[PDB]
Amino acid sequence: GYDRALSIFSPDGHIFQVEYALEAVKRGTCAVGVKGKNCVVLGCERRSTLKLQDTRITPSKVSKIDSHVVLSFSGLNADSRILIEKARVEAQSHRLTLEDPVTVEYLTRYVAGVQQRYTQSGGVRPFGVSTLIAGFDPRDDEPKLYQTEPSGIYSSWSAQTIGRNSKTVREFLEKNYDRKEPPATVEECVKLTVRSLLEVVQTGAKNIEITVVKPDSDIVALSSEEINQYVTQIEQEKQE
Amino acid sequence: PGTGKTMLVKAVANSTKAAFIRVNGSEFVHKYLGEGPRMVRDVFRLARENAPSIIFIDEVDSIATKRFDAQTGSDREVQRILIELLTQMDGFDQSTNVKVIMATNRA
Amino acid sequence: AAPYAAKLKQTENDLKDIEARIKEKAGVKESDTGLAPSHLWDIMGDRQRLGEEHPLQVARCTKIIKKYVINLKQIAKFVVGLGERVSPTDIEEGMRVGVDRSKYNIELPLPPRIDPSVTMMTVEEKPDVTYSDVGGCKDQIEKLREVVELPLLSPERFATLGIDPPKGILLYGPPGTGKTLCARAVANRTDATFIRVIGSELVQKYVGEGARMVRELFEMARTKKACIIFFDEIDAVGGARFDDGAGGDNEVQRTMLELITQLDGFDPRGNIKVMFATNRPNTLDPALLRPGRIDRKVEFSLPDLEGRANIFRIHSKSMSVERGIRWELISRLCPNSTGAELRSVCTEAGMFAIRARRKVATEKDFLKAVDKVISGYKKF
Amino acid sequence: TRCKLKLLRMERIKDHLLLEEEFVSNSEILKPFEKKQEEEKKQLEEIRGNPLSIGTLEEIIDDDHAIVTSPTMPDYYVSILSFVDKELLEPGCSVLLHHKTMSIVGVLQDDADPMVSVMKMDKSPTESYSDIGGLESQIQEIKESVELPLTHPELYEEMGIKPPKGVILYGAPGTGKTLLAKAVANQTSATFLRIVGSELIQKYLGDGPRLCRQIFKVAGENAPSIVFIDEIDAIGTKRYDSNSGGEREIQRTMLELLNQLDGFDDRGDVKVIMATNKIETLDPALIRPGRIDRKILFENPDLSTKKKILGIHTSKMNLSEDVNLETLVTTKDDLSGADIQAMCTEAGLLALRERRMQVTAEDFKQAKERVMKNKVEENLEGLYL
Amino acid sequence: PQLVQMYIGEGAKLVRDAFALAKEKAPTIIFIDELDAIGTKRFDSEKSGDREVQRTMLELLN
Amino acid sequence: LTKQIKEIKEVIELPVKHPELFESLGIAQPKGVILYGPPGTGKTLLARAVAHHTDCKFIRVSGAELVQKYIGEGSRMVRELFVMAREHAPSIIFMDEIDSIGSTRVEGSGGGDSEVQRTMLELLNQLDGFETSKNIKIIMATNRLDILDPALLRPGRIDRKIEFPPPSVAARAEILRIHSRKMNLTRGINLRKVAEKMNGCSGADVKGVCTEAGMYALRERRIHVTQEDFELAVGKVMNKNQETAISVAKLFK
Amino acid sequence: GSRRYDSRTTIFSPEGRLYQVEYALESISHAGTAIGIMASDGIVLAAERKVTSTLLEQDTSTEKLYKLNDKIAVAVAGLTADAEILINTARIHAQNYLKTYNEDIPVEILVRRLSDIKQGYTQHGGLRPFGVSFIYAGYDDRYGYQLYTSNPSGNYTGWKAISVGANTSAAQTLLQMDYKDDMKVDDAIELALKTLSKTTDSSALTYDRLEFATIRKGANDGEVYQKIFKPQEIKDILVKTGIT
Amino acid sequence: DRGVSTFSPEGRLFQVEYSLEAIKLGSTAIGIATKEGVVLGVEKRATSPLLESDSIEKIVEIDRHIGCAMSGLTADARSMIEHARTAAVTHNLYYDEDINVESLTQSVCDLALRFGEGASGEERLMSRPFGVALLIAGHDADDGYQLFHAEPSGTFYRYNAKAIGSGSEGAQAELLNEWHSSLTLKEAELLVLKILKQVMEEKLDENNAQLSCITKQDGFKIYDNEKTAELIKELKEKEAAE
Ligand SMILES: Nc1ncnc2c1ncn2[C@@H]1O[C@H](COP(=O)(O)OP(=O)(O)OP(=O)(O)O)[C@@H](O)[C@H]1O
Ligand SMILES: Nc1ncnc2c1ncn2[C@@H]1O[C@H](COP(=O)(O)OP(=O)(O)OP(=O)(O)O)[C@@H](O)[C@H]1O
Ligand SMILES: Nc1ncnc2c1ncn2[C@@H]1O[C@H](COP(=O)(O)OP(=O)(O)OP(=O)(O)O)[C@@H](O)[C@H]1O
Ligand SMILES: Nc1ncnc2c1ncn2[C@@H]1O[C@H](COP(=O)(O)OP(=O)(O)O)[C@@H](O)[C@H]1O
Ligand SMILES: [Mg+2]
Ligand SMILES: [Mg+2]
Ligand SMILES: [Mg+2]
Ligand SMILES: [Mg+2]
Repeated sequence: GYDRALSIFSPDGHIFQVEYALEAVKRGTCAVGVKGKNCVVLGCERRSTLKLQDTRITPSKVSKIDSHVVLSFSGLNADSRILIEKARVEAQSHRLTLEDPVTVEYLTRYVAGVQQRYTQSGGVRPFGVSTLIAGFDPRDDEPKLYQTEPSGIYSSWSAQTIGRNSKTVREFLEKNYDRKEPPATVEECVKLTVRSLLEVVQTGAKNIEITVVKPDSDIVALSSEEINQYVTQIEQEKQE
Repeated sequence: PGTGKTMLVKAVANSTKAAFIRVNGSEFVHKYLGEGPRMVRDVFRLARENAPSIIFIDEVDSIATKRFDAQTGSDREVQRILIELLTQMDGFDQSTNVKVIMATNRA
Repeated sequence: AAPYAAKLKQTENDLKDIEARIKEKAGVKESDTGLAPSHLWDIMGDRQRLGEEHPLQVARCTKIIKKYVINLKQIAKFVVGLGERVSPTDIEEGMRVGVDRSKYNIELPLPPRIDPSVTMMTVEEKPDVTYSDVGGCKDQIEKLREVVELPLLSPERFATLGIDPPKGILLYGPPGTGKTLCARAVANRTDATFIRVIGSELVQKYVGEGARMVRELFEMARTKKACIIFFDEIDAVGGARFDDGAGGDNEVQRTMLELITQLDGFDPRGNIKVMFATNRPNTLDPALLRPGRIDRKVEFSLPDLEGRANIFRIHSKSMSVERGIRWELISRLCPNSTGAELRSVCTEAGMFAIRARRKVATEKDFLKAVDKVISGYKKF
Repeated sequence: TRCKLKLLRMERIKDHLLLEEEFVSNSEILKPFEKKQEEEKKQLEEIRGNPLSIGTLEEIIDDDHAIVTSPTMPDYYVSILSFVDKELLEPGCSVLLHHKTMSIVGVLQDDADPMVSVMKMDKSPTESYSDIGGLESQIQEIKESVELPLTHPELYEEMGIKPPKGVILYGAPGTGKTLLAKAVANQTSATFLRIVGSELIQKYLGDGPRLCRQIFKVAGENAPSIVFIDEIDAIGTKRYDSNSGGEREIQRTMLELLNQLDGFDDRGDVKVIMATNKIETLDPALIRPGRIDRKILFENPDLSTKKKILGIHTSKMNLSEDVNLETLVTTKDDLSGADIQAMCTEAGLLALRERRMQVTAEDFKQAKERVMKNKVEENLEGLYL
Repeated sequence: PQLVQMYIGEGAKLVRDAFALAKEKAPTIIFIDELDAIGTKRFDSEKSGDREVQRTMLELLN
Repeated sequence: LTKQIKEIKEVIELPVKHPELFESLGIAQPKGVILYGPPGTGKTLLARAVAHHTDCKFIRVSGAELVQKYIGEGSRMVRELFVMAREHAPSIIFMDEIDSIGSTRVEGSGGGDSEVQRTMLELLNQLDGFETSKNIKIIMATNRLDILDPALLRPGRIDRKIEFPPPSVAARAEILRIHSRKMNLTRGINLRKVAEKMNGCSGADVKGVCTEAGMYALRERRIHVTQEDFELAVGKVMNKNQETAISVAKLFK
Repeated sequence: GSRRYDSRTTIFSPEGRLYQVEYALESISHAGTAIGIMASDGIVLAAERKVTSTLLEQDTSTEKLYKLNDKIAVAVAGLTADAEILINTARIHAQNYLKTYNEDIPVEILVRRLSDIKQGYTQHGGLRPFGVSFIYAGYDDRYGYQLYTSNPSGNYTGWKAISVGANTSAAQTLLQMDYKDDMKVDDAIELALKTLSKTTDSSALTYDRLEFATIRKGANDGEVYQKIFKPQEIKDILVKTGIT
Repeated sequence: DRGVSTFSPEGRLFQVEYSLEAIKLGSTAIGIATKEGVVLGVEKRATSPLLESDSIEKIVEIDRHIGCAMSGLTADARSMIEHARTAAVTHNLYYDEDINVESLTQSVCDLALRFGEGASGEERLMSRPFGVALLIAGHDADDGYQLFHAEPSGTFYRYNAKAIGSGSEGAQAELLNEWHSSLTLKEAELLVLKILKQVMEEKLDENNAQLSCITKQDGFKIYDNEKTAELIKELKEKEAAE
């Protein structure tokens, strides 16, 4: 149909290539962000069911853009490699010219700008990745959560999920989290993200990856034994 | 053609003293858009009646193709002739009629 | 376990024998229609049965030669004569005749052709629909009034302008536009007869039998005064040629041709309006579309926002609705689409309310029905 | 189990009792032959020499003559003599004519054709409701359109809404679509007509359109009804090509049914069940809602659905209580309900090769490997890139 | 093809009469119209009575 | 291969002979069966062989529906095919449609073959009785699973699938042995050698070896074979199979 | 669905899964088998040759194996034509990096950059994806011996052992079954030869049908020594493993 | 194609027709101009309570004396917004003069009044056809408060009140007569809320609607969610009396 054109504006008002991007986000891993008062917890699936895989050199889904800016993603791994690279360069650009450390909010916009640009320029596909960019603003200790979409726009939610079986996760996020009050403690906040991920992973120590990002360049990924500890405690409740 | 394939069978036709059934690919391909499957069955039956018989099919280069198009209605009969020929040949072993003889440009 | 297996085995035999026993029940009792006093009729009937004047073999005059040359339907020709006394002036080319089995003489002239009777079953008289409850405020609704009503009500103005009276309108629109609905409404209001012809039904063919029916029906119309002949679905048969195909066909060219020539050139008409229902003009042979057959064509235009609030209201009246319900808001959210799509939305809103166990449909119900229909059409 | 036994006991004393009653009751000595019967009888033999060559009544002229066409190309201007009222006869009726001299000796026909009998398949639905392991949510969409006006007319009447016309079943085979069709049929106990759409594809001249008309007549006569036009798409969007004589037929049949589905107005008392694989990637020929109303897409079975289906099957098996049910369904991706049905059948077959009469604890974990591998090959889903 | 009434049996013959009539009572200009239904340039050209109308067309001109 | 014989035995013979035993001991009844594997294995033969001993009426039913003209078109009388087979229990309908034909229509959904076939498949459960007992097995045969008519590909009612490999050297020894016994026995009993040394590719291949070895005795005007003849016969048959099949390729990779 | 759209990279399939990428898989698999086994004491690269003619000199062609630099070697499977652009760029890029930092290229870097051109051709430019898969065998001191694979799509995944091109599944079922976790370098050669003889038409696995190299950390004084074995040393070791 | 090289048989251009639909489906935005300020209201169309509504904004300060709300396509709108900001800033640098609203409407529309890939005595930077309208409100000294309806289609039209988006046909019908020039800034705010209340199915609160004004005095001033909320309360109150 109109899938062969981008320039052609379409009376449907909807260019099919754009629709098809969404199909692509769905297929990918589930990646979730839930934020406290002092933390972003990012719980994400990393598949590891692959036989004869040396896990050490296989890239973790989470990639440090900046020293305090992180990215998780759902959608095609190849296409996603371009966003990570543009975004890294721009990170260091920011410091080189403003001196100021990376404004996260600029960065959210910069990234979306690329998925937008390519919607207008024929002969350049719109990317079929949606991302989570999360960070902490210069001179600030309030957590910051953003999602980008392949529609070439951006938005902030109090907590959000993307990728396979996101429908299932969204019910959890409505009932156990609230915009009004995020779980004040870091600890509360991490335990709920583990329970959400369990709904679609259905038991895995390394299939669940938790990276907690705190203010002031504090990045630490939870220990496999500690992750295992969240699971067992939760699993006792399930039969009660 | 010019390698006298047909010519060989003209030779054998005299000497057999016995039936010779000389048919062409034209007969098999559609004549009512449905005639073709029936037409396969009749040559094999007719051979049994007047056995010994030499079954000779001159053209089959166009009846036998790897692929087909079922969107044309007329083509569907081409497809069906090919498949029934494979089936009948297995039920035609251990007969007085010689097992199907055919002539082609290529193998 | 095992002694209760054999309880199943017994059960099955029984059920089968009862079903055969139905035939025995029906019995041998024979009785036929003709109650109260039409079995006393049968007593008269007996002597007249033995009597002879029935049947008469039916044939058809093909030429009167001052005796008559009759042609029977088995196809066999005879020269015959008058029976008791059959006036010359009664027997005409095409007139049926009653002739005796084997003494072959005319008794009664019989009205021409048996084919009108067959086709008069299809014909339906002046359907009635009220123009006010006709949904939309469509422009189309108005141009129908010009074609049909105004030449019948006041033929004077048309003469004075020295235009030809409009007589042909071609209706086409997506399905659910209301082509059938508006034609029935203007049949009623103008107070003119109506002839239902359905062209999809034509199948009686002997190379040009379909052409006989069509000439007779159109001619029936001329005889009639203030009438409409509505040929329905002429998308195929008297619509598209099937010549295009490999082996092809032309029984449809016979039917098509006949209609074109009745329309084209001199030929009297008794205020015959020609209505043509095609789903698409594309399917319609271009021969018909281009002018000198049907005078006017209107492309149906899907109802305006004012017309879409208007159809919804018609439905909402039939419904039990909430007070202060925003008809206009529901309509705006809804696509610009047929009166049909809108009929469906009111149907599903009703049902979700019933399921939810409510007798009065909320605004909220119609927000749900809308979401349902958009998705449907799209996905396909 | 037990519930079924309780019923057997009653059913076998009902039949017995009836059968015995029947002798007397039908007659065997009762032999009505009193004045009213005797009249009918005497007359009927006299008037009717046989065989009797049927006609079709084309028109009446009021003078107790009619014009009929016999099967012979010559038609016959006949007397009406005896029996059937003049009023009762309306044009288009099929009629009995007497062979010596053609006269209207009655009617007993009503345009009886064998085609109507063939179609007529009210006969015992194999499904009762909720024998099926399907989900409450899918069946309670079909039920809402079809059942709910017949059982509770109060709500529809009060709202004032019209009763819906038709549904479309489409899936996904192995969602038990035709099972669903005969679940619905049982509950309504409506005259359940069935016709398959390929009988309306023929080279024979004009026969398709004739068949289409029959269907509307049949349903109306035997109303309330459900008309299963099964593989509606055979006539419609689905093909049989036009370089096979199809440049005549297929057009005429498609149009004809289309025209009668809208009609002068929707009947609103003939329910339809329209089967088709899906009309998502096929062309749509089922012409907009309001004549087909609610359209039903059956979900591909998720993990909770197949639990319910699975419970039926495990009942007969012995040594599947130790086997953990939950883990067999989870491990497999979400797939057809047909694939769980396939698995049960393979499972038993496989136990026999091991030599165990019914499944072993081991046999069930093994069963899953053979069925999953076969089915994933048959139907391959896009690989994540 | 319009003067073909019902069957192409009784009508193929009707047409042979129509040709005969039309030539006779000259001078005349016979206006024969649309030729498309009897044209049939195809190989599936009918050998039925449709051939007869068509042939008598060649005869008139010759 | 007898691998194969046990696998097919379970599936057809037991539910036909006694549905009542099968049903109870297992659960459900098996459906249609699809035989896949290369041409020239002798899949057809298997289908004939089961029908022989069971006493199923092997009705060979041509893929065509226009070869049937007797009571009308066999497309329109789909229903007559069902009704009559049911009466004619036990039966094997060998519905030969290889599905190599219609390369376009695999991925399509159009075509006359697709139309007729899908209604046919639906008819078996709407009329009923083949559901109750599968005394009439609808044996399909095809080269692969991936070339099927689109109606049969998707779920429906096909379930059992039997895979046939081209022979192994063990299986090859068996086929070769028994034809040689009937004919003239290989002297020095090096029919075992011939199978050990090489694999053919089909049991069709193997019957070709049988014919040729025997033709070599005919040229001498002898009526008995020896090992010397099989060693010539094998090299000729088998090598010819390779030179006709390789020519299609140019020089890619 | 019906109308398969794929003219350009930018134009999406309805499915959303670009058909040009799909066709790329077919192509990779067209070529014969190549196999990389990473061992704790070397990497072993062993493959059956594409070529098969004896007229054509199989011996001098190590079509599969080219070295890009002193530590890094790649095994190639797919489209020969397309492939030739990428092998050449990769060598120059490696030497560009050595210019800049005067250190050998890290294995991980070298793959990620090449993968990114492969994406580049779908992201922009009608230009077909260059449908080729390499198995990279490299060493760096960041992670030791490293093995990678690259998808035509333009993404990479590490592996303990992998197979590419034809009959990937069969070779894969065998490798995992008899896998020895530690893996000795001697062992890897034996294990590789066993897998190739079963997937290779000649079951005697002739030398002239074999390409072989071993990269060894088990080379004196703890260092990385790449050695391309010629057809004459393949033959000597064939008789050592006993398949012949 | 159906580009702009193709001239419609109609006398139109196909892309131009295609642009209108995107505005029709767009967000509902209302502006009513007085001679005491212009008040613009929008629906922020809140959809979930996990969505942060405050963050999201469809009323954006473009320049000191000008703000814009957007209706059409969300994608196009990025580019459109960046164009506008730039256009204003260039003139301020270049002549250091406050611009008219009129001058701004034109300049934004300058990129708009060309479509295609072909250019013949001009540059191209476009690669499509854009389909996004704005309400461009402001103040200039010369003609006071002005409201424009900037179109991606024909020449810009000045308006005294305008409503666009999906609530448009109703909203606009109400406006023709409810508009007057005698309104106060306080009368006018409540009138904007009133129309908004009717055409939005869900009930009116400050978490899904936001009000803003341009009065020269306070510049482009975004209303406090407290300031918005009270007037909603006031709205319900007068309707009870009424
Ligand atoms: N003006 C209207 N008001 C209300 N509903 C309407 C209107 N017009 C048509 N419909 C609805 O659309 C459906 C069909 O209307 P109608 O029978 O006149 O169709 P049509 O366009 O003539 O179609 P076909 O192509 O099937 O011949 C009905 O559900 C009817 O209520
Ligand atoms: N195992 C066998 N024993 C005896 N003869 C055999 C054997 N296998 C094949 N043949 C011979 O090969 C002939 C042809 O094989 P057949 O047509 O039965 O093959 P199939 O594998 O079922 O193929 P298709 O692809 O045609 O359906 C048989 O008629 C028979 O003479
Ligand atoms: N909603 C459903 N209703 C009924 N059975 C279902 C449902 N979903 C899944 N099934 C399962 O699928 C099994 C087989 O369905 P079956 O294959 O007869 O169905 P169909 O969709 O009518 O297709 P076809 O005629 O093409 O085989 C059922 O016995 C049942 O286990
Ligand atoms: N043995 C031969 N002696 C003479 N000419 C021959 C010989 N064999 C074949 N030809 C020539 O080959 C040509 C084709 O012979 P024909 O039987 O018609 O068959 P085809 O073209 O099908 O092979 C003739 O022109 C004939 O002269
Ligand atoms: Mg020749
Ligand atoms: Mg209509
Ligand atoms: Mg079914
Ligand atoms: Mg076979």
